[PDB]
Amino acid sequence: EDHVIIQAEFFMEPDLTGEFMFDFDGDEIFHVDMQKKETVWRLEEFGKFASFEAQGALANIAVDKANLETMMKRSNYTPNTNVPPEMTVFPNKAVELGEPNILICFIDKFSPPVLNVTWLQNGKPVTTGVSETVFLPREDHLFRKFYYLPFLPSNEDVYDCKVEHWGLEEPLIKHWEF
Amino acid sequence: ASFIIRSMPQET
Amino acid sequence: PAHFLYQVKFECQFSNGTERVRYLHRSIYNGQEDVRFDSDVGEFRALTELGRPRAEYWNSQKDYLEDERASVDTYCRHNYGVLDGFLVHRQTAPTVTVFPAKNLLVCSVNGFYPGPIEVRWLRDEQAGVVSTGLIRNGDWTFQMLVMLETVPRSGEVYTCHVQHPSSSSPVTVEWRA
Repeated sequence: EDHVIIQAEFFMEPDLTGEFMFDFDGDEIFHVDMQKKETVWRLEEFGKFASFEAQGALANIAVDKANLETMMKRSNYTPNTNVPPEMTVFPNKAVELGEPNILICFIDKFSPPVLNVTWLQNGKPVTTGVSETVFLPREDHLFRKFYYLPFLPSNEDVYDCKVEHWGLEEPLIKHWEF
Repeated sequence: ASFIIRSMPQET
Repeated sequence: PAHFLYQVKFECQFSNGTERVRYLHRSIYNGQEDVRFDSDVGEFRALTELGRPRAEYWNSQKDYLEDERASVDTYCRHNYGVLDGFLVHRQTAPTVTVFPAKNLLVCSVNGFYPGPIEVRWLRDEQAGVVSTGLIRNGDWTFQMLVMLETVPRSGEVYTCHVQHPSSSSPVTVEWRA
């Protein structure tokens, strides 16, 4: 079929985190921030073409929570099975030395939706203009998330994306250079 | 131009 | 160590505009679909035992059932209306550039949306051509690394050709040997 519009919510205990997002043909439209209780368009431009009062999603999320407590009691506190992710580090544009680019770390086919992702420059942790998508939904109910390191091609310069998912024995780490 | 949401109800 | 997870996912599938609209409500506990309302069925179906009571109870809720039955209109058709206005027909043309690897040349289509594309090589062929496939960059752009092995034959031209529905006119980029 031609197009898809997924409204994906989740709640998880005891980390007590929510996500409420809208997807289209695989890319996020917007999501609601639980802390700032505000709509957050994936691209700023979408704010111009539509709106969504965030209080509806926090209503829903708070109904998701109660339903979690119920299913746990009903399921005899059987935990979620941790499925660990696969990973890809790759440049956003083609690489040309001295010209700004973005390094994408894409984390795929994992559950549950918790990640400790750490971007690394020549072995030194690095955070400058770092961004990440929300946890994106999949048809098998596992997840994917996108991490972005704004960076400058360099030849003599290696970047590592490390993830401390507790579906892993040891950190998963993928390198990239010129 | 407004997106509209479906809501779940609860379980006793 | 003991995490417990619950996913609600409301799905609208559209074909041929909005003359084919499928609604899917799914309740997913620890990654297993338990109960699902599907518009083409018209009622909740318990996928696992854990559902029965809810599906039973929800189909008994005559008022909510009509809400769900009607969602292909009030929810799907509506939300698609709003999308048609910017998202649905979003095009963004690629940024096609060629170079050697690590002979083996690499046609690098970048920044294109939506995904569907036709990348090809020529010697002014099929064999020697290796693609990554379509790659979500998560910013509503795709890329694709279509590479091609080649003996560096003297004064021969390799053209990488890219017809995407962004601009009717095909982008093409050359590399002389």
